[PDB]
Amino acid sequence: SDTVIERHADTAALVAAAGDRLVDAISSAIGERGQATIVLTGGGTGIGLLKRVRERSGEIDWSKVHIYWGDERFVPQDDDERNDKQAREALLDHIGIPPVNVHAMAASDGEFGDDLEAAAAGYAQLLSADFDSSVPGFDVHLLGMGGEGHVNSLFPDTDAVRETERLVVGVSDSPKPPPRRITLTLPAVQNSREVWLVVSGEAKADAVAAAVGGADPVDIPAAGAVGRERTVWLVDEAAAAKL
Ligand SMILES: [Cl-]
Ligand SMILES: [Cl-]
Ligand SMILES: [Cu+2]
Ligand SMILES: [Cu+2]
Ligand SMILES: [Cu+2]
Ligand SMILES: [Cu+2]
Ligand SMILES: [Cu+2]
Ligand SMILES: [Cu+2]
Ligand SMILES: [Cu+2]
Ligand SMILES: [Cu+2]
Ligand SMILES: [Cu+2]
Ligand SMILES: [Cu+2]
Ligand SMILES: [Cu+2]
Ligand SMILES: [Cu+2]
Ligand SMILES: [Cu+2]
Ligand SMILES: [Cu+2]
Ligand SMILES: [Cu+]
Repeated sequence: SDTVIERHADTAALVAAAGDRLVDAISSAIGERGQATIVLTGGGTGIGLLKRVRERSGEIDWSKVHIYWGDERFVPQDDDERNDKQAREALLDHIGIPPVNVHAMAASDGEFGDDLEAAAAGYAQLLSADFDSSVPGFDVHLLGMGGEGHVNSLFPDTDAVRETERLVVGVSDSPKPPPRRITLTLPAVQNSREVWLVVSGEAKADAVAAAVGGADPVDIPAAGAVGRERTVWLVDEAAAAKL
């Protein structure tokens, strides 16, 4: 699998570039296969790039695009900490995507109640359904990365990042609030044609260098975030400073 690193000046430049790249990737996938399956992420740059996509959203036939999430905060549906809510405000509420093409992870006041394990297994069955229909399962899985290398809600040195069988798990004790999350696991992330890590800032530079260096994914979860066709690091100068 090829690896691409593309370094831009600063956060604003990075987010603009990443949004442009995503519009191009979605168009390319629709051209080749008649549809596109994309996995969204949260965090500042993950949501910021979606705002840029919104600027060019007329270039895409959204009836042909399917949306998943790599992780989600297991909190009430209307909570500001929700990744799906933030994505809807940034992009999804502004485009002609059919609601049934959008596959949000469950909320804690949703159909599974506050049962985290059931909610994770619910999304896993949905991915099994996607994975029964397409190979690889995803065209592009977007990711942010924390300073310690975490991606989705897979934190270093945890049973979640160690998971090799299940596609989705619950995390009940995230070291970063909120404590409860639903997350795709590395086997699910790795069933993407491309995995894109969008990373800004000095505090991320050590983890970028360790992940690109080919670290063990348990120690640096981002090192296991690898696409079947390519892995793309979209970074700014500050985050690239140890390459
Ligand atoms: Cl609000
Ligand atoms: Cl339980
Ligand atoms: Cu640039
Ligand atoms: Cu600037
Ligand atoms: Cu472009
Ligand atoms: Cu409420
Ligand atoms: Cu809140
Ligand atoms: Cu809040
Ligand atoms: Cu708002
Ligand atoms: Cu709008
Ligand atoms: Cu359901
Ligand atoms: Cu349970
Ligand atoms: Cu995270
Ligand atoms: Cu254990
Ligand atoms: Cu350092
Ligand atoms: Cu410079
Ligand atoms: Cu869908």
